Amino acid sequence: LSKVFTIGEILVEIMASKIGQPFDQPGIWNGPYPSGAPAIFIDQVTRLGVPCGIISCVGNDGFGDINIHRLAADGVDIRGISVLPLEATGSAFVTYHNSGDRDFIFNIKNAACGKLSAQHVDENILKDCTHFHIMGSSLFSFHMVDAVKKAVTIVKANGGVISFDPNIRKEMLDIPEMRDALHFVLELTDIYMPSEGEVLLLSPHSTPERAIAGFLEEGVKEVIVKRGNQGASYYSANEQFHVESYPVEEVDPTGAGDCFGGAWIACRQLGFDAHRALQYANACGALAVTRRGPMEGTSRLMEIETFIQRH
Amino acid sequence: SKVFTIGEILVEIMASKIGQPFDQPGIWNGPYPSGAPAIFIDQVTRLGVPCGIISCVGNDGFGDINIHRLAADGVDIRGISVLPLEATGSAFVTYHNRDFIFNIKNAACGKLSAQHVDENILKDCTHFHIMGSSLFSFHMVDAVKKAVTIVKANGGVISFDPNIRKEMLDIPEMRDALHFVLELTDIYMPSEGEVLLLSPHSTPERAIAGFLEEGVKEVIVKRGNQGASYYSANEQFHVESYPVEEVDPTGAGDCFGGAWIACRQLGFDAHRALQYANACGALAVTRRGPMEGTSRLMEIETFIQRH
Repeated sequence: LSKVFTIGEILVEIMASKIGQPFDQPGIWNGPYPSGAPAIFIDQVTRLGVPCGIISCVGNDGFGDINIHRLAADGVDIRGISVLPLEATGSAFVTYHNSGDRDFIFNIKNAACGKLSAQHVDENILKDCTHFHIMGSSLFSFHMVDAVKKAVTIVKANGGVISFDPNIRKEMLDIPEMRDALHFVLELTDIYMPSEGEVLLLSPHSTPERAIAGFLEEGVKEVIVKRGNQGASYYSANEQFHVESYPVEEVDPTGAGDCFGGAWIACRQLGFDAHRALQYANACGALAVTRRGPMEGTSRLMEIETFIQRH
Repeated sequence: SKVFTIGEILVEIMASKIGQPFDQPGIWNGPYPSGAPAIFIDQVTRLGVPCGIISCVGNDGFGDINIHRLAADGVDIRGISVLPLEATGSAFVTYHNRDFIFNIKNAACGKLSAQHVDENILKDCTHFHIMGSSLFSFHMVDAVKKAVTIVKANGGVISFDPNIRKEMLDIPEMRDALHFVLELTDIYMPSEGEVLLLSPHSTPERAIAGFLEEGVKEVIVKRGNQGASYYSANEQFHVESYPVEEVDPTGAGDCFGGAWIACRQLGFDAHRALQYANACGALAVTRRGPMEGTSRLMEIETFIQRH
């Protein structure tokens, strides 16, 4: 009955079929593919066998259906996904440069996703929610923050746990309203999971150490740092440790952080200790980047176990 | 003597296979320049008539493919505003035997307003064409109203193609906007199925007659595979349809209109203009792609001769 819930953008991704393919010339594209950091995160949670749900908004179109179908089939409680007739399901077109850099044409802010208001958050859907996960990338409007704030109040009310992944767009930091929202969340966060490049973003300090130790002082219980292709680290007032990255043929990093986080949250729900959870989250993130597609790199528990072993 | 239009500019993404669904991973072709006003204006420039368009796109590749196509074809694109915070509109389509996923209303093209209509850009506009499909929001209506009145007050001619989605007729504000345009229309170009839409009359003969009496000077009726007709107080005549393998009619009606307007600008009498329009429309349907079916004068005349 205990459930892990997340909230945020759900969209489909349409990928360029060839590297170097431009946006301003006819070509071949592949998709749609289920996507959206919160959706990818929750999909990893369900594939690990942990009952979960997601609060989102999609339009009444096939793009919205493919996401709902995928999540539902994978075991996710999809009741929290409202369908908006007068809106188009968010999307994202992506191309690849020879350098490895990606280019996107996003439609999220002015699509169904950016419609999610505090009213789409039903207290009845979060009754059995003991753990709520927030994606920084979701906070791009006041309506979004309200929904998130409402949900967090409801979950902490029933004694739930709050985790927060600051995977935002740096630009958002130059907006006072959104700047506060992020800090507001950080203050109510028990589990903080920034990537190496985001540790200082929400910190008054200038060094990762001070930043991490600062977070713990503020009230954060755990800080998990994803160091891209350099491993990751676990930080708690009582302990501290790190694991190394696995050497893999990177193909698509789009959802490596979401998968890493899904594995961490789910593994911890399954009783794993911080050390086991960390190596698994790391292995999960590593396995994810090896497959093309935002949500096509998720893994089952023993696939992660085996990945680790064979290495 | 310049022709202008206004409205949605977007890119179309096409399913690679017939029967291909929107909810399964597949292969798609695109983007392809699209949007009724853009298709219409492209056909105009390709026939050698100076023209321009007023629209809004995003600061992205989808916005660029449209601007570049029109510019390279000779269209005056100074009227196309680029909106940094908006995504250029798009449309995914799949066939059967038809179905779409549209992002227009809440996209860049849906932000077009009176503010984006520069009276100065229309200073030398002698003919302004309105696509009914463009009237989907108060702001779009305000843009159209400002543009039409400027041109009308400057002695220009107004053409109007009611290529609307029947839905809009159930919305009073949009219903009233369509009448606004009709009220100031000189050349009305409804397809056979749109003839009675803006008329209080129940029969087409009576409707057409009503439009001429209300102020319209010319009514051109697009009858798809049944040819087309021309109606004015001075005369009435019809042409038969050209039998052709129809592949995609998404822009056939736009090309027809573009041909009629451009040809009249070139000095064609009503009969010759109707013949080229009819032929231009026939040629457009034979190809897949919104704007991939526009033709140049040589093609239209070569097609005609062969028949």
